[PDB]
Amino acid sequence: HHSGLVKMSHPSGDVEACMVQVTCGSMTLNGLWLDNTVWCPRHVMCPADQLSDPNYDALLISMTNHSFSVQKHIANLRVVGHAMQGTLLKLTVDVANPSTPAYTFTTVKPGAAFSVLACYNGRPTGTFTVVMRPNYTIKGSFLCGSCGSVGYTKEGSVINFCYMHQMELANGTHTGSAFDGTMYGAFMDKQVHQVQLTDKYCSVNVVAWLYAAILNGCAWFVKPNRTSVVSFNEWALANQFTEFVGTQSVDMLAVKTGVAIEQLLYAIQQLYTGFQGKQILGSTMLEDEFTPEDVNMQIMGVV
Amino acid sequence: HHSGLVKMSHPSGDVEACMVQVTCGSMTLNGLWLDNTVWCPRHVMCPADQLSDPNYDALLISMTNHSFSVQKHIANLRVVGHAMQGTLLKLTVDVANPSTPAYTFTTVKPGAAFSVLACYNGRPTGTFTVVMRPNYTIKGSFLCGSCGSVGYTKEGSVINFCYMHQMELANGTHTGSAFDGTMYGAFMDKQVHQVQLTDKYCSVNVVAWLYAAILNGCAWFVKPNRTSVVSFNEWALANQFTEFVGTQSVDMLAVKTGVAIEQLLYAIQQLYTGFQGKQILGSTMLEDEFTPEDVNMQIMGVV
Repeated sequence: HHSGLVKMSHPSGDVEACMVQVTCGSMTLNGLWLDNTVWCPRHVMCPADQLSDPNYDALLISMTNHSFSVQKHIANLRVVGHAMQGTLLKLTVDVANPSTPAYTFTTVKPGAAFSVLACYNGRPTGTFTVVMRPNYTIKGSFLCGSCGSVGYTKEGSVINFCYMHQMELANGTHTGSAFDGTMYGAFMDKQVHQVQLTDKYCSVNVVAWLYAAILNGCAWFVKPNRTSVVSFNEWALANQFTEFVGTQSVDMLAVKTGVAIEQLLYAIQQLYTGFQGKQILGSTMLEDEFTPEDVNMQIMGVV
Repeated sequence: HHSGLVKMSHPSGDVEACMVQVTCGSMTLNGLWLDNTVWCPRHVMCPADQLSDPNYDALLISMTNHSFSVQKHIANLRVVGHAMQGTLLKLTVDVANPSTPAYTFTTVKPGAAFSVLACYNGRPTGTFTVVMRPNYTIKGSFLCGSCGSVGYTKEGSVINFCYMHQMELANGTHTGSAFDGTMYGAFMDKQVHQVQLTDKYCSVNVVAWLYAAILNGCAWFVKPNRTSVVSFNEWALANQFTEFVGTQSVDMLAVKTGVAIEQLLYAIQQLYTGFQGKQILGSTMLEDEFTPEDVNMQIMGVV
């Protein structure tokens, strides 16, 4: 039986119309064009043999407006101002993007899902959805030249930009910047080995998945036994789970299914030790890549 | 270690600009507007209490051009001709879609991947990628009002439309039409319980996944033992696997990794009996949702 759950992305058209190519010297990557501003990773300024431990403040001083070439592929956009904010550049260009959507900047939290538009040379090439991991990486799909690819969520017609791609870590995961220029997590935009926090199971998303299973008639793991949020969270800290924080979206799943959160918190504690040969929605391990919102939207049609 | 593999869709913007709402009586679903033609499922003609065993030929005769209301949401499009081709309608409208992309119609084969633009009331709402299963269903995410949602592949700038959504089967999977109006598989567009062929593991995609694992340093399952294609295919028929047919994309993975297809065919035969507590790219079961092309593109950057 298929759960009706897929990795679903927002339609990407609004964001495709904002993607540009930025070139500075022998470096080329993607930028995001909104109003009269082009956002891009600051390491576009950096020569290759300096990518490890660059001095970006000196690089910035060395640049003029004419150092930066911005091209749209579907136009040259003339740069008329340049600034550095954290790990991003803010380039001011003479033409406002006539396809600028309604947008905000936001910061995405661990366990939360967002859509990524993967781009190369200013050209959108694919889209996918990821969850921000508890160690502030994402399990994405990015190659050389993908920096400046953007992540976003959507509420209504409004695009909430939350991620600009910067780097691949040694374990194959990825990280980037928020649009205030901070990197997610404790990462720096330098090509040096960095410590990676350990990842954890996102407990709220495992709960959501267990509810999706119940909504598909799969409930063998539901017992009357219960674990308090407080008790579960103490356990979580000792077993590489995030602490659980309920939301209105989780509450809706509890109401529709008639199964209490605390019953599924107990179930997780038991399922963690093992599935004993049974499966849940085709899986023999806990799944934390689907959010309560995904389950409410894709299975129940609920906002 | 993360494989660098995600469920990747094409950017959807070209296709979003082709989506419309079609209404006929008290039925509303999505249509695809290309040139002067709007394609949509023929059951838009059907009243609710006739959805099981409708007589579409009579319904068609009963309709005039004015029976059909086509609306774009981002315009009313006046219908000036109507025809039925298999399980689709072809509506001719007075205005050619000025955003019509370069396109073809094609039929997608089992194991092959395509992108879906899920739409409601003519409004694109999400995108995801699926593989056509060996029993001509897809494991999608579709609700009431999603019919007329389209699937497609892309080569260059050319969009190859391959799927228009029609129905959900009892096991939660989905099926639809090709744009010649045939349903995939042996399904009919009637709301009656229908037999479903049994599904099978897509052997070529499991091979691709095993190569992805090797490309990520995970090769404990590779032995010098080998199984011929011919021998494997006899086995496959007895164990709910598709018969394996190699391609240039699989050959490229063999060359890059230095592991022969026949070594991985042997591995599959053994791994099918069990993983014995080991994992492959985080999984304890065979994965057939990634194609040789996905692996070549996402991991190696190869066309």
